[PDB]
Amino acid sequence: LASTRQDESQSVEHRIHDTAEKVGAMSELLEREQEMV
Amino acid sequence: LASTRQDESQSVEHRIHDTAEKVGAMSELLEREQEMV
Repeated sequence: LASTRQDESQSVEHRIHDTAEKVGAMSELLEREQEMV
Repeated sequence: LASTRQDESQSVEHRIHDTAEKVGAMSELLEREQEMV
């Protein structure tokens, strides 16, 4: 199971889905922090 | 060899894999720097 989960983790369709959530978190944090400072 | 490596560097499946690591580094650095300031 570990080998299959890492092999599907090395795919394209998973990695776009990861970067979307990461960019969303960065955008919200950037806006909230810029508001504070 | 140099021509083939730059031609595969101009692809889609490589470039998504590059942007994922770059966004991850930016997110971790943003969180650590926001913690410090």
